[PDB]
Amino acid sequence: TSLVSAQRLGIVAVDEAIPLELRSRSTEEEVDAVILAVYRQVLGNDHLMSQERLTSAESLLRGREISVRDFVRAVALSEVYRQKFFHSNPQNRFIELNYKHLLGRAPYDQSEIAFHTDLYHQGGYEAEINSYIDSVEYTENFGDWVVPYFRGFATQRNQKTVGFSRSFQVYRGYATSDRSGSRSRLTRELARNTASPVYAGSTAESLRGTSAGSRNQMYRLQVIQGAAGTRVRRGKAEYLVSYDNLSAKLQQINRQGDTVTMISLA
Amino acid sequence: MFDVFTRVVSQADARGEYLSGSQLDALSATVAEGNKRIDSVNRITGNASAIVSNAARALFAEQPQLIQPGGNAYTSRRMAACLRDMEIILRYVTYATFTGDASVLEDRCLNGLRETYVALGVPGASVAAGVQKMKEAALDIVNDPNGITRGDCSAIVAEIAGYFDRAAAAVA
Amino acid sequence: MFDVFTRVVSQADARGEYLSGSQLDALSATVAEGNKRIDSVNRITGNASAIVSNAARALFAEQPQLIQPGGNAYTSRRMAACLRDMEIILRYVTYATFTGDASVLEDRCLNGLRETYVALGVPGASVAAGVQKMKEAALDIVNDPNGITRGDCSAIVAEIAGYFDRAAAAVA
Amino acid sequence: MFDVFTRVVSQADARGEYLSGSQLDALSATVAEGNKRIDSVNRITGNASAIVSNAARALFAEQPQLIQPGGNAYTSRRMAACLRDMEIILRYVTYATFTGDASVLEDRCLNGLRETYVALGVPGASVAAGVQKMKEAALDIVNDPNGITRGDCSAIVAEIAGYFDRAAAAVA
Amino acid sequence: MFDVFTRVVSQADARGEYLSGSQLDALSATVAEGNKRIDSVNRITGNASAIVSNAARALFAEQPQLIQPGGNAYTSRRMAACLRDMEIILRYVTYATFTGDASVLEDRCLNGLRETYVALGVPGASVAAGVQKMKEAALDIVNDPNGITRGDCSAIVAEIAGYFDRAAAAVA
Amino acid sequence: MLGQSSLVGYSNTQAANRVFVYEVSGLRQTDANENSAHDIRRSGSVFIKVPYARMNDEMRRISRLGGTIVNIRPY
Amino acid sequence: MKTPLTEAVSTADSQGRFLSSTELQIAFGRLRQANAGLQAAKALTDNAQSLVNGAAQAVYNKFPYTTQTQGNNFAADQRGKDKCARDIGYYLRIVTYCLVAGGTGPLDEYLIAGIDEINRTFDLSPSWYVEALKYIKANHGLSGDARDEANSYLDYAINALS
Amino acid sequence: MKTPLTEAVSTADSQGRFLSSTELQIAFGRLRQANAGLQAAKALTDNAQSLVNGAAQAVYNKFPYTTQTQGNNFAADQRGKDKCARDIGYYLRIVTYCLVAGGTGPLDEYLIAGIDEINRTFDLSPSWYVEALKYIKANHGLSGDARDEANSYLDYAINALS
Amino acid sequence: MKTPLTEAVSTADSQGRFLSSTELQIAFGRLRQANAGLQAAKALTDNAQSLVNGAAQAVYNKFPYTTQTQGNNFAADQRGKDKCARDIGYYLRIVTYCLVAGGTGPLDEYLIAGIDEINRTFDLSPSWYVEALKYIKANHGLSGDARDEANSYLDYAINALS
Ligand SMILES: *[C@@H](C)[C@H]1/C(=C/c2[nH]c(/C=C3N=C(/C=C4\NC(=O)C(CC)=C4C)C(C)=C\3CCC(=O)O)c(CCC(=O)O)c2C)NC(=O)[C@@H]1C
Ligand SMILES: *[C@H](C)[C@H]1/C(=C/c2[nH]c(/C=C3N=C(/C=C4\NC(=O)C(CC)=C4C)C(C)=C\3CCC(=O)O)c(CCC(=O)O)c2C)NC(=O)[C@@H]1C
Ligand SMILES: *[C@H](C)[C@H]1/C(=C/c2[nH]c(/C=C3N=C(/C=C4\NC(=O)C(CC)=C4C)C(C)=C\3CCC(=O)O)c(CCC(=O)O)c2C)NC(=O)[C@@H]1C
Ligand SMILES: *[C@H](C)[C@H]1/C(=C/c2[nH]c(/C=C3N=C(/C=C4\NC(=O)C(CC)=C4C)C(C)=C\3CCC(=O)O)c(CCC(=O)O)c2C)NC(=O)[C@@H]1C
Ligand SMILES: *[C@H](C)[C@H]1/C(=C/c2[nH]c(/C=C3N=C(/C=C4\NC(=O)C(CC)=C4C)C(C)=C\3CCC(=O)O)c(CCC(=O)O)c2C)NC(=O)[C@@H]1C
Ligand SMILES: *[C@H](C)[C@H]1/C(=C/c2[nH]c(/C=C3N=C(/C=C4\NC(=O)C(CC)=C4C)C(C)=C\3CCC(=O)O)c(CCC(=O)O)c2C)NC(=O)[C@@H]1C
Ligand SMILES: *[C@H](C)[C@H]1/C(=C/c2[nH]c(/C=C3N=C(/C=C4\NC(=O)C(CC)=C4C)C(C)=C\3CCC(=O)O)c(CCC(=O)O)c2C)NC(=O)[C@@H]1C
Ligand SMILES: *[C@H](C)[C@H]1/C(=C/c2[nH]c(/C=C3N=C(/C=C4\NC(=O)C(CC)=C4C)C(C)=C\3CCC(=O)O)c(CCC(=O)O)c2C)NC(=O)[C@@H]1C
Ligand SMILES: *[C@H](C)[C@H]1/C(=C/c2[nH]c(/C=C3N=C(/C=C4\NC(=O)C(CC)=C4C)C(C)=C\3CCC(=O)O)c(CCC(=O)O)c2C)NC(=O)[C@@H]1C
Ligand SMILES: *[C@H](C)[C@H]1/C(=C/c2[nH]c(/C=C3N=C(/C=C4\NC(=O)C(CC)=C4C)C(C)=C\3CCC(=O)O)c(CCC(=O)O)c2C)NC(=O)[C@@H]1C
Ligand SMILES: *[C@H](C)[C@H]1/C(=C/c2[nH]c(/C=C3N=C(/C=C4\NC(=O)C(CC)=C4C)C(C)=C\3CCC(=O)O)c(CCC(=O)O)c2C)NC(=O)[C@@H]1C
Ligand SMILES: *[C@H](C)[C@H]1/C(=C/c2[nH]c(/C=C3N=C(/C=C4\NC(=O)C(CC)=C4C)C(C)=C\3CCC(=O)O)c(CCC(=O)O)c2C)NC(=O)[C@@H]1C
Repeated sequence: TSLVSAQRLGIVAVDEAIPLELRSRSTEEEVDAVILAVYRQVLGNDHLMSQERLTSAESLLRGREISVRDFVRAVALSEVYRQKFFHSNPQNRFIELNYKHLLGRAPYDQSEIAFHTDLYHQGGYEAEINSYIDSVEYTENFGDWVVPYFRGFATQRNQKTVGFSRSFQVYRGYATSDRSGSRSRLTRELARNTASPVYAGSTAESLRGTSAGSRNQMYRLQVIQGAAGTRVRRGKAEYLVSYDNLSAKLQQINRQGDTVTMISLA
Repeated sequence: MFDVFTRVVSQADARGEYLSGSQLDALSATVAEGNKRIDSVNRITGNASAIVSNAARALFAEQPQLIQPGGNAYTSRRMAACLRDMEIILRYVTYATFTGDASVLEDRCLNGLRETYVALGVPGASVAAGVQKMKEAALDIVNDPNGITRGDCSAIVAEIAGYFDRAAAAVA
Repeated sequence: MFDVFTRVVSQADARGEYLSGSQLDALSATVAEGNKRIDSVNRITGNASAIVSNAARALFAEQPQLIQPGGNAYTSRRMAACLRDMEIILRYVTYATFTGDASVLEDRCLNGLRETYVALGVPGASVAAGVQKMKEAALDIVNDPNGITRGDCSAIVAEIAGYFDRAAAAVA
Repeated sequence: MFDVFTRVVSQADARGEYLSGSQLDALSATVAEGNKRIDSVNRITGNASAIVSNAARALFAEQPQLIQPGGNAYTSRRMAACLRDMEIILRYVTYATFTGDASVLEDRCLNGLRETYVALGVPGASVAAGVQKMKEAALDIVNDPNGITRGDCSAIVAEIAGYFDRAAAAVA
Repeated sequence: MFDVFTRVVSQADARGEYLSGSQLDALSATVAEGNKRIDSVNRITGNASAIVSNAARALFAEQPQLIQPGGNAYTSRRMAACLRDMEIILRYVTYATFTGDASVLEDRCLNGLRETYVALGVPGASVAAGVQKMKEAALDIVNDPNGITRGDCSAIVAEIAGYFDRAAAAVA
Repeated sequence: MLGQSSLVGYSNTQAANRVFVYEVSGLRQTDANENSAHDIRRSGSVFIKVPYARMNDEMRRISRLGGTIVNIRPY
Repeated sequence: MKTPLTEAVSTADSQGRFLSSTELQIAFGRLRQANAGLQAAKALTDNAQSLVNGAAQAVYNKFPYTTQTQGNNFAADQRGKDKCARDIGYYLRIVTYCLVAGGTGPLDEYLIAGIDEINRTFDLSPSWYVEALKYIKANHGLSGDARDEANSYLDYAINALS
Repeated sequence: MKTPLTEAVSTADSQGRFLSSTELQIAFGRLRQANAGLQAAKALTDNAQSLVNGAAQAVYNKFPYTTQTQGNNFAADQRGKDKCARDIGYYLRIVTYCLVAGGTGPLDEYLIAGIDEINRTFDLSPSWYVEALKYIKANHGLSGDARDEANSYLDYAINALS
Repeated sequence: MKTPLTEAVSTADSQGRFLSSTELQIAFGRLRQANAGLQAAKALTDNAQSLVNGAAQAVYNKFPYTTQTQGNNFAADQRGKDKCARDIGYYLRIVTYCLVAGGTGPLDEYLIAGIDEINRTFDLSPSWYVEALKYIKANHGLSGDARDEANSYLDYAINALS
């Protein structure tokens, strides 16, 4: 996005990122950069140990035996990708990680969760992974030679608006990674076809003045509430409380049976 | 909120200019329509309980899954909440008719209602169906030619229908 | 890709030897010529749209069969692709002038271009004629004496002409 | 891809000419024959499974070496691939019938199919035999006079036969 | 991929016949040699780095032109690639020994290696010599009677020698 | 000519353990790839190594993009 | 090219599906529109020269500076007038193609795609072509479905230009 | 290679852009540094043999065990000393290449990439070459811009080794 | 946005590398250019109003129709003239920003990206702004490196417009 929203949302680096294309007759440093970019983006910005590198796959990329898309497929199908994204993750978290790593976006619909779940159940992890890489979306966005990059913060054709908001649920910052078993943040949002407020970068913080407590810290409690007291006017509720009253807010939320969806520092 | 006069006033103040002759004449036309507007508000208010109860009965007859055990209108608390929601929609529609502007209905009743219904599992489409039933009953009440000074109420009926359709769209 | 320094560096590493004094002195004369190289690059870049559009206009005035219906430059998509190709060739020629080596022009632009144009039915001879027109415009823009520190720029002009003829030979 | 209309359009654009009166009248006769074309497409897609299954069974009956162990149609995976190809050829023939042009069939189904079968060891001659069995079954289905407004459908049947022979000649 | 069992399974399925008594007895004899095969695989794996490094050092001791500047093994990246390739060939030889069948080594490492090395300018003869040195080191290490149950490992050593021959003949 | 090790995946099946070389020509700007973020660099003969299990997808892609499959070679 | 028949087949093919009743309804709509589209094209091509000349004259009248300003992009001389008449004829012919085909496919394939780089590169203002297309709208004399479809194509070109 | 002109062209080409004032400033910085780099390379070349022998001797002094421990990776015999001197000459020659090219491109291309697999495989300690490069940086005797560039390349190699 | 320092850092970061002598040479080129760029920005700022007014008048002179044809996109009335002067001032101010920043980054971020569909939607002819930029080129009265850099930005805008 433009700078004025970019600094607020903490997505400046994504906006200024330039797609990396492996051209013909590329030098050694260009193949090195492509391999590094693929490892960074497909493995979700983990510190990749040299013992986890795909030496044969990157040799085939180096000798121009395979394309960038093929190397991306090899990294995605590799046991390293399985270990850190599949074997200890729920299926819905796993496929949103696949959407982030392979297509550079957040899931748009619950039907996309129904797809890749049935696809896994029929054809295994390999068929499920190949669905993303062989998709029309991957072809039109990246082709055979462009390293996949995150696209959820930019307006795409055939995109739902919610994706942009949901993008902030799968991209938590430039210095973040998809390393830690974890549950998807988008489960209820996808199932009920909703959107959640974006609290990313500096958007989550709120004014304090003298209303914050001793340590000048406010907390935002996003809860789902119903009538169990006073009249409830909305199903969604947001409470801004100081640290000193946080426990009290939690307990009164708890004794009314309201479910806490998110708690963040504001 | 706004009424019919203050909406035009707020637009003029943002533009920082006096209301033109055309805007003053349009508000005069609204003033001429005012007696029929009060009539429509009074007729809907006078038949509010019947409108809500009849629409709810029709809705539950055509959507039995609402009242079957496990349905979102099953149990007494949820049935009371459903009847309360129908009454609230009707009341804020009457508010919008009275003011001549849709701000009260939107700001105080419709805004956030869809997310409330989705968050608690209330089927918004069924609420929309109940709103259409209340719409048809209320418009029959307003257009009743018995016991009233005969005149053309098509404009106010269309405005009320628009408020009802805004409610039915907002819920689903 | 290589530049002017890395070309001799790669040759020396393959031979396994330190650059000789003569090679270092030649790279010093290149450093001395670097200011005129930057001026040539800047002048071609600043008139790139004019060069491409005027050369294209000349290439369609004579050789009108390109823009006749059924011709390869007919329809907006193909015409835009042709203009883009001329701009791409000019841009890579500026890249080669900037680096002082033609490796960028060969590896990134001219590699497979003849096979491409053959597989599309693009008349590569006409592309070569357009490249010659861009060459003549670019050379007379580079050799413009006004608004610049006077000096002999014959060597850099010969290098730019060599890059342009190299592109024209590749497409022909 | 081209339909019956866009094919003439593309030829006219290549020539820089408006469609002549004769071409417009020919495309008018084509529109006049559109109901029969739609009904033939519907008849084939309504009996697609029977066409594919009967053609495959007849093919294995007269070419038992396909289904013997070691044959290309042996094992469940290869049999499913064989039936899948049968169905794909039938579907793209229906596409060609629907559009009125063979562009979809040549560009999306027969593009590289012969050397696909060559590189896999698939006996493309037997594929052509199966395609002829589909052809006779589908032409009998299209020409069935029961339960339909009677008329002469010889032209559309000849076009469908031409699409089938196209596919069979491509795979042979 | 094939192992010693699935290979004969594939021939029998192609012929559509059950495995005869002779084939089952041969497989039983293979099973009786399984402990020796596992020992050979383990010994090569436990000495893989030593085998590759000693063979590479000997391969550069003779044939010095590989490591002189301009040679194929010169520069760190190409030396690392050479070492990597020797280790990869040894790893696939161990895979072939483990499975009892040469399919993994042929399909994943050997087939197409001579053409890749020719199109890179890699000397096939020198890498074949390196494969021979890895052969001799690995065969000495496997045929080490210390610290293991005594027996006749001639058959497994012959199989390993055949795999090493395959990779030397396929790479040259 | 390499690649088989990484192209075939992990089906392990004999049917998937085959790769093929596609020769494609005439990859131009069509209405099908109007919104392609990347640009076509070559329209002449390009060679794509496709495993068996993806041969259905790739040729469709080729057939969708106007590319002409001129030859397919066993690897 | 985008047309009801080709679009229906492409949608069915992307899903790997046979042509269902939905595709048949698409073909039925194409048949319902095709005759009127063909007569629209026939009427436009019979009066093509006068329409193109009048559109060029209208562009010259609304933008008189194109008649007297010296420049490669202007119609001051005969060469510029021929280029302008040729461009307007291209627009009219491709619109007739769209009427024949039943979709904006010929316009997208032949004219719309890349027209921005052409108008910018050769310094041709799209407002001139907008006025030419408006003249064609106001003087094609079509009625009914032929008018509706022809004007849909002409406004498609205008919206693409503006 | 990682040189300023090639990097400038690479980043401009990755965006499909003509060279702008940013790339021209990159070339100006390259021109400002290039002559100093050329005299740095000449001085290193003229004193290459003595620098290589002194660095090898310095390694033998700091690590005396390499002088008298038997093994292929050690310089106990004449062959080990020849290999060590050849390696140090490689380091110095590629540093001169970096000075000529104006970037760490030659070091990355020829020496840095894959050096640690080599050192692990042939059981060669990178500390030997680090102290040798330290000797080169201490005794090459350059000044100013030439010294700063040469020290940057030697420190780049040292940091890669450690 | 595109400046020598930020792109050097972004290219180095995408490669996971420290800043090497290449990026240092980039900074040296930026320092060599920066004083001239700053004094060009000062000279353009002081004479900004005269340059903007003269550029608007030059556009009106070469395109007289813009001064008497009624319409939202023209400058026949005071509102159009105010919009036109504001646009030309936007161009001049962003060019001064580019001179300060040392690259076309301000032009790309603020003006160049999305200028074409703006010019298209509001029916604004890019040739008008090209003539304004040509007047600014001919009347800024700069010399040496300041002129060269400023003209590079002005004709970068011209090339983007044409
Ligand atoms: C459409 C809404 C129907 C309709 C309305 C209508 N009403 C009037 C006029 C009047 N109605 C009132 C109302 C009230 N007087 C009271 O004391 C109260 C209770 C507090 C109410 C609600 C009044 C005062 C008038 C004016 C005097 C009169 O009765 O005539 C009209 C006449 C026009 C006017 O606007 O004054 C009309 C048309 N008529 C229909 O036919 C619709 C079914
Ligand atoms: C114009 C009336 C107002 C305005 C608009 C504005 N919007 C954005 C950015 C985005 N707009 C969207 C919306 C969509 N994208 C889609 O694909 C769809 C359809 C499914 C919608 C509705 C999105 C997602 C973005 C962000 C991503 C992107 O910009 O591509 C901006 C830019 C904000 C920035 O800082 O860059 C603007 C300016 N702004 C106003 O002031 C008007 C009132
Ligand atoms: C060392 C001083 C302390 C420490 C560190 C530690 N960090 C991680 C994991 C990660 N570190 C990062 C940080 C970055 N990655 C980037 O790309 C950027 C640049 C913008 C930054 C700053 C990330 C994202 C991770 C996530 C995991 C990953 O592998 O990348 C770990 C690993 C934790 C684990 O393995 O579970 C550790 C150990 N730990 C200490 O005890 C020191 C105080
Ligand atoms: C060492 C004994 C000889 C030698 C080797 C050498 N090889 C290459 C380059 C490649 N080697 C391969 C082979 C494979 N890669 C794999 O993943 C597998 C398993 C499927 C194999 C068999 C490939 C593909 C390449 C190219 C890619 C790459 O360079 O890594 C080189 C480098 C060649 C170059 O850099 O141009 C070298 C040096 N060289 C000798 O002199 C020895 C005889
Ligand atoms: C009846 C047609 C449908 C139905 C209704 C239903 N609604 C709720 C719960 C709530 N309804 C609201 C709405 C409002 N409250 C307000 O104060 C306002 C006006 C300012 C509105 C519009 C809210 C906020 C809730 C939640 C709090 C509450 O429970 O009162 C329920 C209860 C759901 C539950 O299980 O808690 C129900 C049953 N249900 C149907 O099935 C009908 C289609
Ligand atoms: C113009 C002077 C002549 C002309 C040109 C023309 N070219 C194409 C199509 C392509 N041109 C290229 C070339 C490149 N693309 C790049 O990215 C680069 C760098 C590697 C180059 C050199 C390519 C690949 C194509 C095809 C794909 C694409 O268009 O992007 C066309 C279009 C052909 C068609 O049928 O679409 C045309 C018209 N034609 C003439 O008549 C002039 C003589
Ligand atoms: C059946 C009548 C005959 C037969 C068929 C057979 N075909 C294959 C394999 C493939 N067939 C195709 C063709 C297509 N795939 C598509 O998606 C389309 C439309 C674009 C077509 C036309 C392809 C590409 C393959 C290979 C890829 C794949 O199967 O997924 C086989 C399998 C061959 C094998 O050994 O694996 C078979 C058996 N075989 C006969 O014997 C019959 C005469
Ligand atoms: C030709 C091979 C056979 C044949 C065809 C035939 N059909 C018609 C006319 C019509 N057929 C239809 C078709 C459909 N109506 C639907 O609702 C659907 C399902 C979505 C379909 C497929 C229609 C609409 C017509 C026109 C109305 C009518 O029923 O008459 C004709 C008559 C001529 C014409 O083209 O209209 C003919 C000849 N008749 C045969 O004998 C062949 C076996
Ligand atoms: C007429 C409305 C105004 C006008 C016309 C004019 N046009 C050009 C040049 C070109 N026009 C086109 C347009 C097309 N060619 C196509 O293939 C199609 C799509 C099928 C279109 C719409 C093109 C491509 C050019 C440039 C190449 C060529 O000359 O053919 C000129 C000449 C401009 C120049 O620089 O030579 C002119 C004069 N100008 C006016 O003043 C009229 C108001
Ligand atoms: C000297 C500081 C110490 C030392 C050196 C020593 N090195 C080797 C062997 C090799 N050195 C290299 C290094 C390179 N080759 C290149 O092409 C480049 C880049 C241009 C470099 C840096 C390599 C690859 C080898 C192994 C292959 C070869 O023999 O050339 C040895 C011999 C190791 C062996 O097993 O024979 C030695 C002795 N030894 C000392 O004791 C010094 C302290
Ligand atoms: C002056 C050369 C000619 C002219 C000008 C004119 N421009 C507009 C309208 C707009 N100008 C812009 C441009 C920008 N906005 C920005 O933020 C920047 C980047 C920093 C630029 C370059 C825009 C966006 C508009 C439209 C919105 C707005 O009005 O501000 C108009 C008015 C058009 C309208 O319909 O309102 C005019 C008159 N007119 C002439 O005749 C001159 C030859
Ligand atoms: C050669 C084709 C033509 C020519 C060129 C020429 N230029 C110089 C000297 C300089 N040119 C520059 C360039 C720039 N300074 C900037 O700020 C910008 C934008 C980034 C540019 C492009 C500089 C810095 C110099 C040095 C100082 C000076 O102003 O002179 C020369 C002189 C010799 C030299 O190599 O420096 C020459 C010859 N002169 C002609 O007559 C040709 C037409």
